[PDB]
Amino acid sequence: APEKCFLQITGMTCISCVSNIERNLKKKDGIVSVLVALMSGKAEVKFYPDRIEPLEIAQLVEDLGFGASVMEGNVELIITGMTCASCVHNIESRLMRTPGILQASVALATCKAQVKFDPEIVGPRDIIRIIEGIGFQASLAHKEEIKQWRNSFLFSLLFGIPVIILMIYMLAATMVLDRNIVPGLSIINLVFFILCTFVQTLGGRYFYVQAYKSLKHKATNMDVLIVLATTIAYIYSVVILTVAMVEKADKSPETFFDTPPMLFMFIALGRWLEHIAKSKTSEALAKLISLQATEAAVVTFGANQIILREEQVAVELVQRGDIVKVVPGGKFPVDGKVIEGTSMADESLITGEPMPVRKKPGSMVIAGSINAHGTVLVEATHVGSETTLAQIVKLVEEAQMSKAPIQQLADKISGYFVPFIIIISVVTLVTWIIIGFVNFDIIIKYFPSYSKNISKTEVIIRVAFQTSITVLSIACPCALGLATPTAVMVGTGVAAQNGILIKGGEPLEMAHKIKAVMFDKTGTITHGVPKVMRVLLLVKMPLKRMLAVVGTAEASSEHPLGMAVTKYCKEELGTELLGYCTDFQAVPGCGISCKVNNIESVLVQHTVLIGNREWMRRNGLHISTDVDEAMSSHEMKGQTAVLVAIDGELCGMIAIADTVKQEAALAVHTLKSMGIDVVLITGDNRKTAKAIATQVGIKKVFAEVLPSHKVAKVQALQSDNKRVAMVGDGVNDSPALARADVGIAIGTGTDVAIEAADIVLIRNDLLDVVASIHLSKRTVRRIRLNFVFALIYNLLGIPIAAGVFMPAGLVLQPWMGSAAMAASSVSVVLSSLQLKCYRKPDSDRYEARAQGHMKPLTPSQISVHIGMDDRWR
Ligand code: ALF
Ligand SMILES: [Mg+2]
Repeated sequence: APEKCFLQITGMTCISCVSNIERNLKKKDGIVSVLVALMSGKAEVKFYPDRIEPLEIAQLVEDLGFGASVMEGNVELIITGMTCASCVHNIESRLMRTPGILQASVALATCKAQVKFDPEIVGPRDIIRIIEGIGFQASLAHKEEIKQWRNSFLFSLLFGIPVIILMIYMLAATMVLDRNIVPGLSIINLVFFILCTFVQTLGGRYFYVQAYKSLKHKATNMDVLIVLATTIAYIYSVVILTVAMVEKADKSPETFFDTPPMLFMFIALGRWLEHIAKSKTSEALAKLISLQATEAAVVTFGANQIILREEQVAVELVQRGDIVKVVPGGKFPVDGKVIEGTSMADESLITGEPMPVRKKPGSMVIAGSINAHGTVLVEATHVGSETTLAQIVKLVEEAQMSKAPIQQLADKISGYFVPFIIIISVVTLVTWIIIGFVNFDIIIKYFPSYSKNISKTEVIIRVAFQTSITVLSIACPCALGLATPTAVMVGTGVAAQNGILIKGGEPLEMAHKIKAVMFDKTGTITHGVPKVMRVLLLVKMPLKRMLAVVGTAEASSEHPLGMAVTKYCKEELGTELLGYCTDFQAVPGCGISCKVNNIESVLVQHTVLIGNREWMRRNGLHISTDVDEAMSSHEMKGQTAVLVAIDGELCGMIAIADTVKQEAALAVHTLKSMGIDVVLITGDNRKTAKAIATQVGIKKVFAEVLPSHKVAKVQALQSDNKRVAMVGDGVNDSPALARADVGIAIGTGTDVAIEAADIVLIRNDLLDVVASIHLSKRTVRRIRLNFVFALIYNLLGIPIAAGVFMPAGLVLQPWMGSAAMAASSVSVVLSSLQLKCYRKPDSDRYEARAQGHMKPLTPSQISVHIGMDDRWR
């Protein structure tokens, strides 16, 4: 009992592996008990130290074929009625008195209690029972960004449309508007000042805080650009108005109060649209939590002659060492060993396939599995976080948190732009000061400011500052923000129209970078439902008659292969109605015997035996060499096969297997032609995976891959610097989908897989994945083009604003500033909208492009990898 040791085990891929390890270790003398988990690869062994040593245990585990290495409970409760300190003190004293409890404290302010103890000796149930006996009850314990950007945009609009309208009205012709309340100001100037001040105070607040955050990050983005430009323009306008007032100037100076409202308007709109597009809801965690069983039926004493009472207890409160009865159709509450129970379990959560798995005494079960075929009793071994489903939840959380935001190309452009605009503005200022100082005739000729009585130096300085600030205002791109959001929304709409649901804007901008794609085998590449592939005849009755007789015999069978056979027979036959007279008898996993005396019904449209080789061997029916070879070939192909005999005579054989999707081969070929790697990762048997890869022409095959191993492969491929797209439709694929750079979920897949994936194929056609790439390409290029439209119109303005074309007679006009934004925004919006004309490439185009290049692959060329370390053949 004492000196229990901890071990780390690697190379283990099956629950049967865990059962074998536990059985072998317990068989050896000295070892008292052994515990191990599947995905965690952690084990705990209790043994007598004086008989065996941890090194011997590690050597024994290694001999089993799994690498072994030697390496080195808190409960929170709320208790009602904790209104007195005496009760808390008494509870604490009673807790310390009981053995196995290390510490226990209770807070009177919030009635919360924390207890630290050894799980092997004490559990939450004991503490709860003690508290109840004492006399008290105890029980165990982005939109903001959108809202703020929307508020900024709305304020900027409300207080910027009026000023823009006033500017347009002035541009069209207005005498009263130029009238001066005081010698310096004018009505228009005062209204502009008030409106710009209101917009800056209200609309720009979030701009200012975001810019401050960006500077704290040692980076300059669009927010910093807008804040700098608008603040400079507003400060200069206020300063010139103030000096005009002080000097009682006859004419009010030109002001740039127009610019800040305009830029705030459009940039806030762009940011708001970007945040709307980026928003997504991930509920995979909620679905996984829903998978786990809510409660368990704890059984006191044992399953042996003494069975005193049963209780219903929350799975959270369940502790190791308690026998729990799971009824048919009920979820397995905790991982454990089956005792005195035999049934079937669905392990699609881990292994991923729908084939039921037998459970017998000495076997192991996984939490969250669906039981059937009868009741079972389970002795718990892992509970709570230690459960496999909890480990999958942890992996999904880690994958989701690992993902980092992708920097917007707008921010990257602004990072260069801000120094560029600063440099050009300073250059314009200094060169104009120099020109004014050296000659001063150019200033007289090209500006009326010389008419002012101020000194020449003041004239040149004011002209240089005005020109520099005009250049600064013109340089700012108003449509920069909208370029990416508009294209992202249009691409998402196009994808939705074409049958692809894209959550967020990241997949559209990332799919083009994909160079490696991993495909799940079941569902994703092949239809999940098993289907009959080939029927052979082993005195010479028609095949259809035998098929009808089997379907009548197999009508009541609940085996998935049974329903597959029955549906195949019904499809082959008229299947107007099944025979009324039929007697059925089934032995679990052995064979089925039926009596059918309604062959007349089949003819209008006397015994049946369905079994495997073992059934024939025990019944005494010999197996011919040719049929044996055929069955061996079918087993090599990985497809299941069963035999039908009538009146004790072998009659026929039926084979059932999954059917590869029609477009799987074409999709794989297209991906390979485009230069993208294709990998088949699955949890099924190696033979079936190899056969499916041969059919779909995938060179790299991974078999018996646990959910954690899929994430490990994703991480390795990403560490190779490649971008990975994971296509899955099961729970085991959800952590890989979350971790993968791109996650594609088949429309018919599980809810968790759909939630985790960023792209969902509503049409459940594999070729859409290729389209999901092509469309993404058509998007990204467009975005780049939009950015050109966002800058070119403003950029061409900069030479004019700086006076480059002034001697030619071209000078900046007030209408040019507004025209630049109008043209840029219109061009960006129209370019983004043009993506709606995108047409999905036809499947016929794919087939023609691969009409001759496509070729079947030999089975030998394909290499199958079993597990992460590939220890097994
Ligand atoms: F359907 Al799988 F791994 F084979 F998710
Ligand atoms: Mg699947």
